[PDB]
This record gives sequence, structure tokens and C-alpha cells, in this order.
Amino acid sequence: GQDLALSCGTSEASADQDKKKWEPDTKFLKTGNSIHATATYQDPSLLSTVPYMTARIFTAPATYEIPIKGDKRHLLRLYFYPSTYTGLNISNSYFTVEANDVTLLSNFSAAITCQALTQAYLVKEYSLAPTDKDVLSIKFTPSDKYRDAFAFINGIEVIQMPELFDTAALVGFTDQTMDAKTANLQSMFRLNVGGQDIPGSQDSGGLTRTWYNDAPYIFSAGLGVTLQASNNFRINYQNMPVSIAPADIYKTARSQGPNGDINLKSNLTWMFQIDKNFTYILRLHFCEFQLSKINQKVFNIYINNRTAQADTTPADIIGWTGEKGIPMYKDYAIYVDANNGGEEITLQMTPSTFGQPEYYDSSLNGLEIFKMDTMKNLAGPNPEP
Amino acid sequence: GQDLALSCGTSEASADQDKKKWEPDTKFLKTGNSIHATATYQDPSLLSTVPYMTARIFTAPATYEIPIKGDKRHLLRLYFYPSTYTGLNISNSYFTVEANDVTLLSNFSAAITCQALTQAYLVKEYSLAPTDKDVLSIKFTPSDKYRDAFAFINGIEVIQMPELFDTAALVGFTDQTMDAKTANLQSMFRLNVGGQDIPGSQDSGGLTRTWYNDAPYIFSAGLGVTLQASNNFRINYQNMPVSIAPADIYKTARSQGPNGDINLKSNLTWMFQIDKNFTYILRLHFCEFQLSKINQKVFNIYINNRTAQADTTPADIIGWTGEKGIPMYKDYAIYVDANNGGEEITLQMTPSTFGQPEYYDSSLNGLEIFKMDTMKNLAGPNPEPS
Ligand SMILES: *[C@@H]1O[C@H](CO[C@@H]2O[C@@H](C)[C@@H](O)[C@@H](O)[C@@H]2O)[C@@H](O[C@@H]2O[C@H](CO)[C@@H](O)[C@H](O)[C@H]2NC(C)=O)[C@H](O)[C@H]1NC(C)=O
Ligand SMILES: *[C@@H]1O[C@H](CO)[C@@H](O[C@@H]2O[C@H](CO)[C@@H](O)[C@H](O)[C@H]2NC(C)=O)[C@H](O)[C@H]1NC(C)=O
Ligand SMILES: *[C@@H]1O[C@H](CO)[C@@H](O[C@@H]2O[C@H](CO)[C@@H](O)[C@H](O)[C@H]2NC(C)=O)[C@H](O)[C@H]1NC(C)=O
Ligand SMILES: *[C@@H]1O[C@H](CO)[C@@H](O[C@@H]2O[C@H](CO)[C@@H](O)[C@H](O)[C@H]2NC(C)=O)[C@H](O)[C@H]1NC(C)=O
Ligand SMILES: *[C@@H]1O[C@H](CO)[C@@H](O[C@@H]2O[C@H](CO)[C@@H](O)[C@H](O)[C@H]2NC(C)=O)[C@H](O)[C@H]1NC(C)=O
Ligand SMILES: *[C@@H]1O[C@H](CO)[C@@H](O)[C@H](O)[C@H]1NC(C)=O
Ligand SMILES: [Ca+2]
Ligand SMILES: [Ca+2]
Ligand SMILES: [Ca+2]
Ligand SMILES: [Ca+2]
Repeated sequence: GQDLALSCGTSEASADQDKKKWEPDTKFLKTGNSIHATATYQDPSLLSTVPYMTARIFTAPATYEIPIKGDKRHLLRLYFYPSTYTGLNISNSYFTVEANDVTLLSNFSAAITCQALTQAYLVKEYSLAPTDKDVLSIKFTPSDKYRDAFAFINGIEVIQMPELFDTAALVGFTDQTMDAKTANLQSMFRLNVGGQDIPGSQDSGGLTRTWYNDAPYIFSAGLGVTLQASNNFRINYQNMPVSIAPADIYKTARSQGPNGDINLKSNLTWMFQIDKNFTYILRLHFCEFQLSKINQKVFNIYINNRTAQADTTPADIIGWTGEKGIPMYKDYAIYVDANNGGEEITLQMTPSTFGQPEYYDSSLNGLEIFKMDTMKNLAGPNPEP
Repeated sequence: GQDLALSCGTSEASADQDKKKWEPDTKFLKTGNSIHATATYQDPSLLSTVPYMTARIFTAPATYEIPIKGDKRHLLRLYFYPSTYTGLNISNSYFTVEANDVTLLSNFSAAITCQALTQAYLVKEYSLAPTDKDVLSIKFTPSDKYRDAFAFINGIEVIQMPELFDTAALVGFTDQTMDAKTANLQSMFRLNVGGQDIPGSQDSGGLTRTWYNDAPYIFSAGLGVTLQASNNFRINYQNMPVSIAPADIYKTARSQGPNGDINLKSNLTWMFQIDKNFTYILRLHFCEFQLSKINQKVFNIYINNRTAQADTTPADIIGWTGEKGIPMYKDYAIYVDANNGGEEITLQMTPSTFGQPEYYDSSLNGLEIFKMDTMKNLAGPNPEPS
């Protein structure tokens, strides 16, 4: 059927602020008796009125049927703008969303979730494994616990993507590995480390992912030192698919800085709020654009205080890639529960004292955090405040 | 083993006018020698320079090896743009193409085929039955009969597809069928009847098939009346796979029109140039979007002057589907013989008088014509020049 950007509750085509074209959802909606509504407040923080200002509202289970290619992986995005739609209190909305037998959301309150994030809108993004079916059935089910619950949706995107997931190294364990090839994933965070926001229009692979500056997630007292590649520095992908990440991710990084003695005394630390009781994959993106040789910059990486790369196998970007300007990533997996970090993921970097490196520093170019499904479920609870 | 769109002779990723992404063919070329070439001339009829303006040229045999799932059916497309490449005379190009054990093309002249069609480029499309092999070997062999014979290719696509083929009713016989489930097929024609061209980007199943307007193929004096479903009319597929055809096929149709007297005195007639000595499957796509009951519109269907639906079993779309808005298709098979049939398939419809229907009309929403393989061969001769 091909990729779609549906603005729910619209009757004509529309375009957003980033030159993405959207179309009405009506075509794809199997079930009747939905309500369409336009919000009566346009939050000044919205980047566009599209798709956010218009919604479709469901008071019974409702299914969209989107033609897809069965053998392919897809990105699915759900856009929500909890605002005022004439005649409803958005606080009453609690619902489930499923996509071909994968549960995405359950008892989901967009209002509570937005309040907790201090953001007026939400985009939930998922990477769905191939389901061998030529229709993606997206079912919205109002809560059967609350008589007054309704479901709503402002936009849906379905985007074919390559098989960009394979194995991840298990954090804190010696050489253990797990397969992500058939996993369903939720995108939790996607950062351009040390660099400016990259809008979807500048993403690679036609995937229109947004990559956010990482500064708001730095937990260490030190912000470190951001690095920028020289003008027209060439990112040499070699055999890495360009869809993994756009070149600009690799042209900037965050490092600890030029003072190796100070760097040895601290970790550069990021912290993220996530849902308990899931395995997460952290994809760390690297590209050395300053140094040229093995054993110049060699560093330990820790996830939730456990070893990701350390001891006699620390991280060395040139050690991994063989050459300045080659991009790469490494995937690490951690099951996060009460004993392992609770509701938080921490990522920490510090120089290694193995093999007498030329410098004592660390760096990172990009970061993605994905939730893996457990028994075809990705739904977590709503956040607190 | 993913789907591929290879633009042969390129060294950078490219994209065409319909946003299809293409990549270089280099990694998949397994045996032989070849060079990249760029066409000297951009024909104004080309929608894109991708993949058509670049080619790989073979002066001896060469093979691609493409990873596939052996238990799955595939679409294979071969793109050709005859032009002057590396100083060679395109009129000397005659070659064979094989995909595993299936001969697709033999003594193939892209130049002559293009001249006969009044088209500057060709896309040959095949549906290959499961191979039980994890590699698709695509072999290009220059003709060993002409001395300066060479082969060329501009683009290759390999696309995993569902099993969209089963049995077809043999025309002019009753309860005799042809089995296409494990056949290798060539796509000859694919039409949105009564509607505008549907580009591959809008095709269902992610199969990127183009559905072309049918008007050029009508040979009755009357072109009938084209119909379009109302705004927000929904096509209700039920258990028919959406990969069969996109919704827009079913939202338009060609009919004979509102004058039943005129309709009763004529056939709506399509004609197609094909290759003799093959069995063809005609897939007729239907969806009733105006009427609502059985025995409102009831019509006879003839293929090569023989009965496909007639007598006491004429076509009735609601009769078949049970409801307005439910799409369907019916497959019919016909052998086109070396004398009778004579390089053409004709499809004709006219109203039936059987059972006193409310109206006297006929309609059709889409049409596909497939060649079935014989002796593991789908190759036909080059058409006559004019
Ligand atoms: C296509 O098939 C014909 C044979 O067709 C069969 O035999 C015929 C004699 C007739 O009985 C048909 O109805 C049968 O289906 C191949 O042979 C040619 O056939 C034509 C007449 O149809 C005849 O004029 C030629 O002399 C025959 N040729 C030879 C070499 O004997 C023909 O070669 C086949 N073509 C292809 C491209 O495979
Ligand atoms: C950098 O962070 C790592 C990981 O959190 C620190 O190592 C941990 O230190 C605590 C003690 O404070 C121990 O309980 C853990 O066992 C350590 N983990 C590992 C994997 O060794 C490390 O000390 C920090 N370094 C600095 C300089 O702050
Ligand atoms: C559905 O979601 C809300 C989450 O916000 C749940 O209600 C909250 O539950 C927690 C206790 O875990 C309290 O701290 C909050 O005060 C509750 N908030 C509100 C607004 O009621 C609710 O329990 C969930 N329901 C189900 C069936 O899971
Ligand atoms: C519509 O076309 C059909 C099929 O070509 C016509 O039926 C044929 O008529 C010719 C001449 O009368 C015969 O040689 C064929 O044997 C007929 N075939 C069949 C299957 O009946 C039919 O006459 C045409 N209808 C109209 C209304 O013109
Ligand atoms: C290969 O194809 C060419 C072109 O179709 C064939 O040559 C034509 O043969 C027919 C006779 O069947 C004549 O009508 C044309 O004048 C010929 N055209 C040219 C350009 O020569 C040729 O016979 C075929 N060769 C083989 C071995 O099958
Ligand atoms: C997490 O898992 C533990 C252990 O299975 C369980 O006791 C707890 O209820 C779960 N908590 C959440 C928030 O899912
Ligand atoms: Ca909307
Ligand atoms: Ca960066
Ligand atoms: Ca090409
Ligand atoms: Ca049509």
C-alpha cells in the first residue's frame, strides 16, 4: 500500500512545518461511528497544526487496516495532542492500542503522560517485526474499566524500514548476546550526542526520524566538551547501511575533554526515565573524526553501573573501525527491574587504564534507546506527576 | 535476502520520479566481466533517468546471484533502455536471460521491441514460482549467432510476493481448469479499467506494480462510460487479500452505459498483442459500487470469441460477491494457438438477457493478463518492426 502519514479527523490533504505531506485517515478506518474533532486551543509550543489540531475519537473498539508488505519491518508512529475537543475532558481518556497482536499501549493516558513530560504533544514510535500479513490492523480499545473512557488519535504514520536490528551484547555478562532481529521495539530516546537537533526531513533512509540534542539528559556535574568534525569531513559508511543514522550524527560528539587527569576522576553520565520490567537496547553511535590510530582514545562504558565495555576490552573507536571517519554502532542490552536500576537507565563513560593510551578521554556521537517486547507487549504504566 | 532494486551501471544510490530507491548492482554480479555505460541520449518520454540512463554491458555471459527465500514466490523485473552504449550499435544486441532454470528472454532485441511498441523503454515483469533455492541466478547470455551480439541491462528488481495465483477456468469448457499455483508467469498487461494510471508507489502489497489506464486497448467503436465510486466509498475486501489489487482499481470501472438498447447491440471490446503458443490467464477484477442487488446488471463475457461467462451462468457482480463494495476477481485461461487466436487476445462483454435483469449493461474494474510458462520457457519472438 506504501508508506502513509494519516492526519486523523481531517477531510483534505495537509502539510506540516517540515514539508511532510499528510492525508485523511478516513480511507483506512474499518469501523464506523467515530467522532472527528478539532482542538479548541492551539498550544504555542506546537511545531505545526498538522496532524495535532485534529483528532479522531472512539467510544467502542475501532480498527484501522493499513496495507503493508508482509515480509518487511515497519516504523509505526502514533501522534497525540491531549487538548480540548468540544464536549470532552481529555482526562477521561484511557485506552489500549494493538498492532497485529503486539500490544503497544494499555490504560494509556495522553494527558497524564504529557503533564509528566511538560510537553503539549506526544509521538509514540515503534519498530514492528514482520508479521507475514499484507494488512497492519491497528486497534484502539477504550478501557473496559471506566464506563466514560474513550480512545483518541491525532496522526498515524506507517513507514517501511530495513532490518536494522541484529544482536546486542548483554550488559554485565561475559560475551553473552541476544537476538533483536524478530523483536518488536519501542523507540524511547534518539539523540544526536554533542550536536543540534536533526529534523525528520534531514534523516537518512527516508525514515524521517528526529534526533535530539543530548544535553537535557546529562546527569554528571560536567557537561563535557562537544566536538565538531572539520568542514566537509567525509563520513565513510563503507558497508554500513546509510539508514542506520544520517551523516550529521557522526560529525559531532560529546567527550569528557582535554584534561586526562580530571577525566580519570569522573564519568560522563546520561540518565533516562524508562518503564520497569523490560529489556532495553542501547545503540551507541561512534565515529572518530579527530584521532587516527588505535590506542589513542580508549574508554570504559557502563550501563546501570554494570560493564558494557571495560576491563581488557574497553572501547576504542579506531580499534573497532580501523580508520578515522568510519561510522559504527554497538548495541548493548539490559533487563531493567527493581534490582537493576528501577525506572532509570544510566549510561557512563570514563577513560580506561588498560594498555597505556595516548589520551585519557571518552566520546560518543549518537544514542538510541529501544524497549524490546516481552510476550508481544510494549505497554508500560503512565508516569506520575 | 531482502527486496532489491538495482540500477545497473551506477556507483551511488539513486531514486526515481515515483520515489523508489535504487542501489548499484555491483555486489550481486557473480561471474563474467562487464563495464558501466551511460546512454548518449535522454528520450523525452522517460519519466526518470533512474534506472534507464545507466547500463551494464555484457559481451560474454554473466550471472547475478541474488539471495532469496526458496519457499517464496518472487516478482522479477528487468528494465531496458535501448541506446548507444560505449560506441556499440544497439541493433546488434540479441541475448538470452534465464532465472534459475526458467528462460525469460531468448534472441531478445530491445531495440526492435521498443520500435514496435512506440515506447523508448521496456519493463519485463515475471512472477517466479518457489525455487527451493536460497539464490536466484540471473544469467545474461549474448547471442552466439550474431558476431557483435551483446547483452545489456539497466535495472533489476527482485521482490518477494504472496502466492496470488491459483486455478483459472479454461475458456469455452466447463469444470476444466489450469493450475497456476506453481507456474512461472510473465505479466503481459495490467490495467486499471475506467481509471487513471496507478503508480507503483500507490500499489497494494508493497509490490509497486503500475496499473495503466485501459483506453488504449479498446477496439469497439464505443468506449462505453467510465464510472467512479462516490467520495469516501469504502472497498470491503473481506477475506480477499489486499495484495491482489489496490483499492483504487475497484473504485473505478468501464461500463457500456445507461442506454440498454445500444448496449444490447454491441460488445465492449479490448484487444491485446501477445505471443502465440502459450496459455494465458486473464484476471478480471470486479467491484459493484453503484448497484446493490442481484440481477440488476448481468452480462456475458467472451475471450477470443469463446464463452467465459454466458448462457445460464452470465456474470453478475453482486451475484458473485453478495454486496455492493466487495471486490473480487475471476481468472480465465486460454491457449493461443499457432493458427487460431493469431497473436491477439480479445476480451468482450455485452449484456445478458437471461433472467430478465433490471438493466442491460456490463462493467469491469481491472484487468491483468499473464503468460504461463511452457517447457520452462516464457520467451517469445521479437515483434514485427512497424
Ligand atoms: C508454435 O506451435 C506450432 C505448432 O502448432 C501445432 O501444430 C500445428 C501444425 C497446428 O496443428 C497447431 O494447431 C498446433 O498447435 C509450431 O509449428 C508451426 O506451426 C505452424 C502452423 O500452426 C506451421 O505453419 C509451421 O510450419 C510449424 N513449424 C514447424 C517448424 O513445423 C511452431 O514452431 C511453434 N512456434 C514457436 C515459436 O514455438
Ligand atoms: C564510573 O562509573 C562506574 C559505574 O557506575 C563506577 O564503577 C562502579 O563503582 C561503584 C562504587 O561507587 C561499584 O559499586 C560498582 O561495582 C562499580 N562498577 C563497575 C562496573 O566497576 C566507577 O567507579 C565510576 N568512576 C568514577 C571515577 O566515578
Ligand atoms: C490506569 O492509569 C492510571 C495511571 O495514571 C492509574 O491511576 C493511578 O494509579 C496510581 C496508583 O498506582 C495513583 O498513584 C494515581 O493517583 C492514579 N491516578 C488516577 C488519575 O487515578 C490506574 O490505576 C490505571 N488503571 C488500571 C486498571 O491499570
Ligand atoms: C459480442 O461478441 C461475441 C463474441 O465474439 C459475439 O458472438 C460471436 O458472434 C460471431 C458472429 O455472430 C460468431 O462467429 C461467434 O461464434 C460468436 N461467439 C459466441 C461465443 O457466441 C456476439 O455476437 C457479439 N455480441 C454483440 C451484441 O455484438
Ligand atoms: C532473432 O530475432 C530477429 C529479429 O526479430 C530475427 O530476424 C527477423 O526474422 C524474421 C523472420 O522470422 C524477419 O521478418 C525479419 O526481417 C528479421 N529481422 C532482422 C532484423 O533480421 C531472427 O531470425 C531471430 N533469430 C533467431 C536465431 O531466432
Ligand atoms: C515488575 O516485575 C516484578 C517481578 O516480576 C513484579 O513484582 C512487579 O509487579 C512488576 N512491576 C511493574 C511496574 O511492572
Ligand atoms: Ca489530525
Ligand atoms: Ca553527534
Ligand atoms: Ca541503470
Ligand atoms: Ca478501475
